[PDB]
Amino acid sequence: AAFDDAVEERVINEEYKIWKKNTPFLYDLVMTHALEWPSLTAQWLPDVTRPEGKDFSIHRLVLGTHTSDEQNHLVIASVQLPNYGKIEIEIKINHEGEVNRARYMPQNPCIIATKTPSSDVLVFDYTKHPSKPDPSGECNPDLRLRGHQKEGYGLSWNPNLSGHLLSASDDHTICLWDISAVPKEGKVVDAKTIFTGHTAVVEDVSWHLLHESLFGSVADDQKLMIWDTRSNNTSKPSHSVDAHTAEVNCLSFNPYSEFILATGSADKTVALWDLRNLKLKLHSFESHKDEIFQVQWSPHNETILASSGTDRRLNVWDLSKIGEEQSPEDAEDGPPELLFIHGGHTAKISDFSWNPNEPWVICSVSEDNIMQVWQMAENIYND
Amino acid sequence: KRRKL
Repeated sequence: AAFDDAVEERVINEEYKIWKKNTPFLYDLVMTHALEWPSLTAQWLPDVTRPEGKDFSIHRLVLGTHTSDEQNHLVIASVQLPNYGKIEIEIKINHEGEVNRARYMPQNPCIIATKTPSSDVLVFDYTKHPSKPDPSGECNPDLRLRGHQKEGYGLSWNPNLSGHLLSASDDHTICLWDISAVPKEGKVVDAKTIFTGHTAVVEDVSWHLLHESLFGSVADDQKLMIWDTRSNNTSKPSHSVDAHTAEVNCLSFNPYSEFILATGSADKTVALWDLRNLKLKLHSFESHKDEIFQVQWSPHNETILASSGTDRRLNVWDLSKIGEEQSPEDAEDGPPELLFIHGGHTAKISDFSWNPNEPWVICSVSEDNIMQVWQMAENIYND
Repeated sequence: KRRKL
C-alpha cells in the first residue's frame, strides 16, 4: 500500500503535457535530449566556436554517466546553439564508478576534476586521452587525489590560485589539494589540508570568487561555514551560521556582489546571505515543493539565480523584485521574486549550468537521463 | 545526504 502514491507519476505526466503545450509561449529555445545514461553532473565549458558565416555557434558540456555496470565515462558533449541544432558526444573517457560531479579548472579548462564513488577525486586532462574509450575497461586518471574515506559531491577549483581544489565528502570533511606543482602523470596526491568543522555529511563547498583564501561549505548539520585558509585551526571556521531547518545541500557566491551568497536546502528554501553579517539571513526564497540540491547565480546578471532539486522543477529568481506589488491573482502563482518555473523535467534534476556565452541559456539534466538546453522567452526577463 | 537511483 506504499507504491500507490508513487504511481502518481500520473500527475507528473499530466503536468508535462501542459508544459510541452505551452513551450512556444514560455521559451525562446527548448532542446531535449535523452542521453545514453543519466548524467549526475553538467557544466558548460567556457569556450565557444562560431563557424564562418553560419547561423549557429558550437558549445560544449562536461557530462558524466551514471550506470550500475562497469562502463562509466566522463563525457564531453557539443551543442549547436543559434546566434523547439544538434547534440553530439565528442569524447568519452573511462571513469571508475559513476561520475558524481565533474568540474573544469578555470585556469585551464582541459583539466577536469571528478568525484567518484570510491572516495578519490580524479583529475583528467581530456586532451591526453583518445576520443574513444579504452576497451580494456581500465581507468587511467592523470592524477588521483587521496584524502577522503567516503564519496561526496562538493567540488570547487580556486579561480584565483591555480590548482587549489576543494572537495566535500560524506565523511564529514573537506579536502584541499594543491596540484599546481605536480606533473599530471598519474601520481597519487595526498590532501594538503583537511577541514573538520562539520559534524555531518558535507554536501557542498565553494571558493569565494575574489578572495583567494576564503571558501564556504554547507553540510547536513544545517550549517553554512566560512573558512579562511590563512587560519591555523582547521577544525573551526571563521564563521558558522545556523542556515536552515534541515540539510544544506548547495551554496553559490554571487559573481558580481562579493559579500553575497545563496544556499539551498532540504527545508525547500534558498537562503540569501551577506558575509558582512551572517547572523541575519537576507531573504528566504520559498516556492520549491521538495528538497533543493543545486543553486547557481546567473553569470550575466547580478540579481538572477536559479535553483533545482527533487521536485523536478528549476526555479529562476530575481532578487530585484523582492517586495514588488502583484495583483492578487498574479500573487497566486508565486512571490514577485520568482521569475520563472522550468517544468520540462519529469524526474529529479541532478545538476544544471548557466551557459556563460549565451545569456539565459541553461542546461539541466535529470535522473531519467534527459538533458534539456533551454531559454525562457525574452519577454519574461524584460518586463 | 544524496541517494543515487
